[PDB]
Amino acid sequence: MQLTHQLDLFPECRVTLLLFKDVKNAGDLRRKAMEGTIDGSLINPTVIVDPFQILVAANKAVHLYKLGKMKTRTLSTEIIFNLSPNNNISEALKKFGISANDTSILIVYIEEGEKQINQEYLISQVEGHQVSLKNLPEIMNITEVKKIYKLSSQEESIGTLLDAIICRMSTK
Amino acid sequence: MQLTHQLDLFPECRVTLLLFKDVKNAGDLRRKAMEGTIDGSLINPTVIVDPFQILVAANKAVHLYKLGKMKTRTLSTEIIFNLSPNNNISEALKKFGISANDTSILIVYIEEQINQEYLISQVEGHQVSLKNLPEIMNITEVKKIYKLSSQEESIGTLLDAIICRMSTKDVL
Repeated sequence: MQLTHQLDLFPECRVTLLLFKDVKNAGDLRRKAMEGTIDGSLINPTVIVDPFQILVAANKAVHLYKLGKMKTRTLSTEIIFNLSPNNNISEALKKFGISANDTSILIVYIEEGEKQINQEYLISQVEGHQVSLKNLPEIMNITEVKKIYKLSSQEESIGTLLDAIICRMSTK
Repeated sequence: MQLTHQLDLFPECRVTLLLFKDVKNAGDLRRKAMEGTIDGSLINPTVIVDPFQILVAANKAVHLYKLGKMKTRTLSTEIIFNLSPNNNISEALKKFGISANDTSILIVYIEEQINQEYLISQVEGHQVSLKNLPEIMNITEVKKIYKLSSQEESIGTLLDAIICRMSTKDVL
């Protein structure tokens, strides 16, 4: 059900994605994310075409973190911001973070060294139903994605799609 | 003249671009580059549509250099490698680096402090301004290497497509 990925550039870093459906407490999760009583980055899964898009965002996040050149104040926000087409942080977090009105949530987190996330506890904090990440394509909304990244109606493979999105995430 | 820029996340670093036309000793400047008796990345100017292209490649290289994560042996090679959309190192230096029978050369170098009027005296040719780059740049070559639509678009538009080609390379 979890998706786990060892960063090839930063081997000691592993990134985990967890997906939840039927979420009855998005309102509180958002507050916990905003007073930091919750691990990970809470990401609106409606606008994430493939976990691959999150892995690029996280890879860049870790990179600026290791350089000490994050554009945002923390690793968790930096992941979310990297998803955005543009330089507004306060708009980026609004659009790609969760809102109280989401019923589906994607959480993303990174571990290296001694710092290990209590996954079992994180899961228990979501009043929802954890689903496999293979479920993303039906929770995902292709019109929103295309709107947000200013993309062409002309349908394409997730691969072509991903390169267009990755490009809009690099140039902002 | 010369053009110079601050690096994105390291304002204490400068990229300098020097353009040269009517170069006689390209063959030797290439031998010396290797050897390391000349500073900088020696670059094919016929495939550069805008300095910005160089800036992206230099940023990207320095951000790996500062961690010792470069794909190539050295910073000068890394910059040239970053210009190519493909992974093969040796193929990227061949298209983007200089060859024995070139008569135009672009030198690119970073400081955090290289002189310069000796560097100029390395090149057995005339130093012209960078505004001069559009008139050497082989447009049908650019299209073949970056694989762009044939149908004629703006330098601005072509540049974006070029920035995307570089931006989708190795991402993970």
